[PDB]
Amino acid sequence: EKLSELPSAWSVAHYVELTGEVDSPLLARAVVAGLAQADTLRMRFTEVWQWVDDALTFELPEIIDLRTNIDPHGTAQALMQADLQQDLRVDSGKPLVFHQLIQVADNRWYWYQRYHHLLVDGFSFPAITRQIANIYCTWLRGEPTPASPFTPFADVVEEYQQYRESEAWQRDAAFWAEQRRQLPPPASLSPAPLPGRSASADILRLKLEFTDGEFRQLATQLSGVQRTDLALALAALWLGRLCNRMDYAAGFIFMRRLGSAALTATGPVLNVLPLGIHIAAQETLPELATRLAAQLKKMRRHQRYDAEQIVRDSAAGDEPLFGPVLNIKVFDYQLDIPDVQAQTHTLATGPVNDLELALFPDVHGDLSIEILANKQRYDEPTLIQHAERLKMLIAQFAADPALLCGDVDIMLPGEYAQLAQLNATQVEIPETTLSALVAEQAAKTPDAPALADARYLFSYREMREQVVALANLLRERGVKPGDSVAVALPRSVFLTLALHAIVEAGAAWLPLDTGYPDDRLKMMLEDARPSLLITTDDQLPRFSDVPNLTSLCYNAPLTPQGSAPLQLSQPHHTAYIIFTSGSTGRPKGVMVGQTAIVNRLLWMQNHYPLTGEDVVAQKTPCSFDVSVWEFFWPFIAGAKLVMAEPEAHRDPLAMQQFFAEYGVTTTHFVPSMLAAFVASLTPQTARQSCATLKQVFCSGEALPADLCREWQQLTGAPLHNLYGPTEAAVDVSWYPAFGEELAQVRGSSVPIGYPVWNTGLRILDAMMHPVPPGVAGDLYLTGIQLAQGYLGRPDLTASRFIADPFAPGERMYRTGDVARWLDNGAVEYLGRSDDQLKIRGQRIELGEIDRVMQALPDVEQAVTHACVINQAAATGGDARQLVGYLVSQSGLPLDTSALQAQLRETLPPHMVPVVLLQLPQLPLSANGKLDRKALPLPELAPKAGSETIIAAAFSSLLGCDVQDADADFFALGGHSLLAMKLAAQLSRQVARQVTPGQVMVASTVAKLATIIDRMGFETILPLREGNGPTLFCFHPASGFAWQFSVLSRYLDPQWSIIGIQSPRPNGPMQTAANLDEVCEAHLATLLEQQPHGPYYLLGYSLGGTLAQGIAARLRAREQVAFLGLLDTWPPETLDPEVLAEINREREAFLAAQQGELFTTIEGNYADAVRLLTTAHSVPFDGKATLFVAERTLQEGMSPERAWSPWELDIYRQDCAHVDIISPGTFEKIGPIIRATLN
Amino acid sequence: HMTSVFDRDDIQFQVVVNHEEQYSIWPEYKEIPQGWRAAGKSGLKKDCLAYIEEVWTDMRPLSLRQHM
Ligand SMILES: *P(=O)(O)OCC(C)(C)[C@@H](O)C(=O)NCCC(=O)NCCS[C@@H](CS(=O)(=O)NC[C@H]1O[C@@H](n2cnc3c(N)ncnc32)[C@H](O)[C@@H]1O)[C@@H](N)CO
Repeated sequence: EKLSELPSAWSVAHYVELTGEVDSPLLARAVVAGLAQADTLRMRFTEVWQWVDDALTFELPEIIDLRTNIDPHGTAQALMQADLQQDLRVDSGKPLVFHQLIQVADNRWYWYQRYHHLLVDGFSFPAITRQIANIYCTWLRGEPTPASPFTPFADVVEEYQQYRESEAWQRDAAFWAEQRRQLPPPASLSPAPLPGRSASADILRLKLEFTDGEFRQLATQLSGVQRTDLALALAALWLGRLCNRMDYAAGFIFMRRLGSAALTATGPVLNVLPLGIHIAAQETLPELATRLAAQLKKMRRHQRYDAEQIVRDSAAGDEPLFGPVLNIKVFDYQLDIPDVQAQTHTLATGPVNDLELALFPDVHGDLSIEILANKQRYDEPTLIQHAERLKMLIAQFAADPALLCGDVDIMLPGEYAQLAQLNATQVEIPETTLSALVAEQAAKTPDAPALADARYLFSYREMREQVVALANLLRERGVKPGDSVAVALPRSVFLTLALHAIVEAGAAWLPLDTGYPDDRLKMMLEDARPSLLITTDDQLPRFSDVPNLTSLCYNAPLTPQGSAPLQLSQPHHTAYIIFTSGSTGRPKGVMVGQTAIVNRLLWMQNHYPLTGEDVVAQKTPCSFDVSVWEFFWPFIAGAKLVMAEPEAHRDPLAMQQFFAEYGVTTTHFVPSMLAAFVASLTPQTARQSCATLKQVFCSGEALPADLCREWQQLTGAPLHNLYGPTEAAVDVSWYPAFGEELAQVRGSSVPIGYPVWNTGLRILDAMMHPVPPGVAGDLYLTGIQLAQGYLGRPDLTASRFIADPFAPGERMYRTGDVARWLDNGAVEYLGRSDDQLKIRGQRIELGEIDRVMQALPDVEQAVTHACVINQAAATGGDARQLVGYLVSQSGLPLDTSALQAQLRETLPPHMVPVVLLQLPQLPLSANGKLDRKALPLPELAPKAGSETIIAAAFSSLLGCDVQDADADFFALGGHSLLAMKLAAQLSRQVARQVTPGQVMVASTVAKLATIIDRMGFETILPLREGNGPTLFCFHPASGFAWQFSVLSRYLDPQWSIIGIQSPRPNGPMQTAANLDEVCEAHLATLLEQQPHGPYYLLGYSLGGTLAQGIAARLRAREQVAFLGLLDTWPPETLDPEVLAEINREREAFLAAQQGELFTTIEGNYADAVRLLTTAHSVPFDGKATLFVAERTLQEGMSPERAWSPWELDIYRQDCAHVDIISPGTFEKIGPIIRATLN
Repeated sequence: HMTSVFDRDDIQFQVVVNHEEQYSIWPEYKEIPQGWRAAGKSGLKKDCLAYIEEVWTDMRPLSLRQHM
């Protein structure tokens, strides 16, 4: 009654080949007698109780005579296998031993033996065999039966109990406790995870003798080194180098019983004990062998301590202590029976967890090895390959015994050829710049659409005119070739134009994120020292403090003066400077040259060709280097680029409306944002928005394969995985994330793939040596696409840009990424070797945050930890949030709220911990290594009428019932991605439109309810502020000129659009009971816009009445070159149908806007009809332009005769009186108007 | 969990220079890569880096200096 779980059923089997004259019945009786002598062989288990039954009997072995068989040998093998394939019932009341005598020839015998693994092991069964043989020979000489040399089962448990209560038990237990305390984690030659206890008894055996004679030379050069310790050192270095690990836990075979007590024992003896191995790259082989020999020498004095006890005290798993296990022991199988040669063959030694490596140096000096591998984790040819690695491993030390363990090369000659093939990316590109490419493409297609947004639309010629103009302005402000220009601009056409102009003048652009605090921006500007800052008028008060900084406000187009390129840009000039978080001091800027980004864009244009039918989206903020291929790549292929709305990259719905609006064919996504985007998608929304997407790219994070298959099924649009740091000119490697290559991905992440043009990937180890496939190593980047370096920081540059040992004179960039290459040559991202994190695509150094937080007043130390605050907030993507843990130097409370608000003045918004927690003492554990699993998570009131639903939504998404208002959505576990779904939910639960940016700027119940529950409502509506002539649009019956918003796109970019309207509080439409008091009231605002010069006017409905009525009023004063009328009729045509028409105008005006105090609309329609019933018209001596809705009323005296007593030209489209102003009609009217205004 | 050598301050590096006079750090126990030469500085990591800080003044590559 000493056991609980029932032991396994695997057994140890073998057979002895006897070549000679054998008397089989006497040998069988000798088997029975020998088995009878040992009292431990008779043992059973009752269930559980493991105990010896002395009443068990043994039966004579079966004698099979296969000499008359067609294949005696193979049939004997089939017999022994037939017994071996069957599992052994452990609870049976019969002995667990089986012997069998097989005869394959007159003089040859196969003596099959099998035991349960709790009876004997690989060391102790030849004792039983040898005693049986001794009885056999003794009987063959006529002497009686020899006695039993085997120790009885009582004396061995007496001795073991002595050891259990001995003073050595506590000493050994303490020793192995200290050993497993400093024991490194296990390693494995198989990339697969370490399973622990294995069930498979079928293993792979491989015997290999090295006839190269290298080991004999290495051993004869190292005379004092014991050959066993030398071969063992070679094996340890071999394992560590193949796994790319200097510290790893292997296993070593010891013995629980020693001396005669081991030679007279039947039960298990061998004791596999944990062995920690530390490889030193500076040590020689004799030093490793010596230190390891002393290590084993210390371990041998405590080897009597059982290993299952080390597991017991520790234990729940699952991972075992050691994967591979090294065996230096030799088992003596030989036995001397007169005139017959005996050879013990092995059939079953039992399951192997991972890998057993046995080393046998012979007396001749050569070396043999025996490999026992798991058939599921390994295969034979790979074992041959690793054995070859060990072979050249030995040869190198044999040639040079002074070789360091760090300079040894374990890579085969063919793998160097593979790496030479994969990194052979040489493609000859021309010496050129971005400005030359853009100018070339513009020379190709001048009239093609290039740049566009909600207001402007430029062709390539117009765009190049604006770029050259702004470049000449920058040059007039003193921007010389080689300088830098900082940029703080909202997303519009003028951001793109700004960057192109900066490049055009031979300068580099420095994108600034206005969300950052002023201290960080001022630091950046002090480091970069730009010649000029391009911003808007409202952001200039922020930078009025910055010393020695010229500014410039660029919000409107300039007068075009030629499109010719300035030819000031050189390939050696810096193209863009992007600051990233530094792990040591202040943030560092990445200077990326022209030729690098030229290679990047030209490659992206070759590998992913774009045409004039393509439409590229501008979604990426300028502070991210991804945007670099959005600002330029479409302009080197003839494609079209379209600006998104500000902070629309955070709203998936806004991205849907944007894609659908412009018909985007090419865009980008961060895997987290991709998950948050497909979360908003239903198949019909996917076919209504994502139907135009032909190419989608993902970079910045490990790309999940499941997300890619989901995106493929929901859209079908080709997805591509790209990889690269900022210091490598955007992206370095590429890999298909759709279709066939996607279906073959076994891992959880899509590989980063193959290198781009003129770029090389090098996965080295800790010793700067290239690693074999499947092995993790540090990633390094080479080639033309590397950055020029860190701006003004030689130390960080020389630290991060190092020497390249495989490319003489060239440099090499240390990414800090851990990766490996697969069987197809594709590189797979695995992780990081530093504290750098990519949170939802954002590059964040934890060291910076730590330093800033421990720079706070009264802070002994502080630790940043990224973690999932609420596990119910993980719908896909990166749900991690930053949490700061502070301890006070005084022991006094820190007031974490003020400390966080103080952190907001130094660190970027996304680098500020959402939660700051104060701890009595920083939770260490063992050696003071800061246990991050001991770090506690942060715990998870008006609640008025409207915000109750907000609290309900919070409780829905966070899974935490929120009774208290004024609760931060982020501190409860929420993040950006979840805030998007929150915005959708509230948007369908509230009539008003809710955006995730409103959750960003105000994170609370009360604040969100406060905000939730543009240009202006004044007389002047600045639809588009240009420079040249101005087209005035008059308000319809609604009194608002909003509906002309979709006209500004079709007009020439130099034009201005100012709509006049009626702000009901003291507005012209209500203060006038005479419908000319308002036609003359608008002259007070129109003549104070442009007093002199010709006039260009446009009106709709009532606005058209107000158009002609002012037209003649100005013709009785300057001139009116253009007066457009949109289905406008004279007041002479209180009618019954016109009220239905006006009602349609009102209905369609307010129903086109889903959102109060806007009831003034309903007033301006009342005031409209009250004024419309009083007829007013003037013959209007001049001429005008008229657009007529064909599907309107009858009367063949239609405007041609109806407006005759008031020269005109008419255009006819099929629409109602309401649709004539709709965007669908402006798709034709717009071009007509512009062509008329030329 | 690699913990790269260049991130470790417990080891001693040395300053190496190419033909473009671009400076870099390199492990002392390793052979200086072809096309690179020692600038006369070794020892602790932060020490070598602080050396590079004052020695490396003109970030431009040598071949682009005469053209400037
Ligand atoms: P909330 O306020 O958190 O809102 C979340 C959203 C998504 C709205 C917000 O975070 C957002 O808009 N994010 C966009 C972030 C972004 O576009 N970042 C630039 C992408 S990375 C860039 C260079 S980098 O230095 O910044 N990052 C390099 C770094 O990233 C890892 N990496 C890149 N590519 C990888 C692949 N394919 N697999 C695995 N890891 C990858 C590397 O470790 C590398 O060191 C670009 N050069 C990337 O193309």
